[PDB]
Amino acid sequence: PKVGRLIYTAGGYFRQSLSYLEAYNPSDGTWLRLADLQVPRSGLAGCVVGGLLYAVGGRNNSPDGNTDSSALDCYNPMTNQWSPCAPMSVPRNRIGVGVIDGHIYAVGGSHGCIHHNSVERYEPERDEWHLVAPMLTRRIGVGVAVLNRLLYAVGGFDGTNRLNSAECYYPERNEWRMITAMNTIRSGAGVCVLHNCIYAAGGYDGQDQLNSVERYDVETETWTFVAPMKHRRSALGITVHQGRIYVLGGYDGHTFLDSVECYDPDTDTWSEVTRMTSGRSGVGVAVT
Amino acid sequence: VINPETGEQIQ
Ligand code: NA
Repeated sequence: PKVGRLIYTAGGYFRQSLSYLEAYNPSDGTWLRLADLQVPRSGLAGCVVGGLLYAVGGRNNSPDGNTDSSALDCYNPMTNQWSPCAPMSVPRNRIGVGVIDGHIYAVGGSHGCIHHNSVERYEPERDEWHLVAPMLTRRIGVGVAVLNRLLYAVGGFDGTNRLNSAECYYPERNEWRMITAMNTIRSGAGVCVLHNCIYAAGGYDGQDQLNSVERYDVETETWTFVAPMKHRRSALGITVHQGRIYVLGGYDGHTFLDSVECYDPDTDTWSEVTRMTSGRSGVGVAVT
Repeated sequence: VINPETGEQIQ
């Protein structure tokens, strides 16, 4: 007939940083091989704006060596072609990304030693990055959600410590306020909004990868736990599709997962729904 | 030589 919306998953890591762009049809159970990244990379972040998929930051961890990426690259699903864009002010391994109003927010990540608390806004219409109010905490492996046109930044790693702290950027006032910390410390968790709530799923607490999932209600300002995920996973991809959450791969201290679970809010149940062609951590994921 | 969190080997 025709084909609807897809969960794109881009780059990642298994033995080395990867180039795989693949897509999943949640309504047919099927997986698409699509154009490889110009450069392989891991701990990048994915987002869509106006039909187009964007691949932000990360690092090429090669057999040869490794480089932290300041690169922004754009995938057009119409042409199956990547094009490069204005690079960021700085390279951002383990970046967090949110989209408010056709604009991309790159928050935190590392340039080797330097753990960032800087933040930059990219305007596709101009093809231009601009620095904005930095966060209060330095954070890499930071979950990033956009709720009621605010950017929430959740957990991460400040260079010394793993955080359960979370803050909130106000685009209109250009300022950051701390919010209720989560029950659990979570570096490299997966974070998104669904039916008006931030969810934090998986992550490394500093000892052990997690399968616990807590959600923020912005009104009651509390972090209630919900159903854990089947598999413990850190450095996982996450997205929302058809009002359900999908978690894609990641690491569990032993092996690189290929599992993808799916959370029905309506019935507070998870369920495994496919595998990825390979097991990989630190993929970037988005829907269009 | 391993990153406990990402599972990436470094050095
Ligand atoms: Na991928």
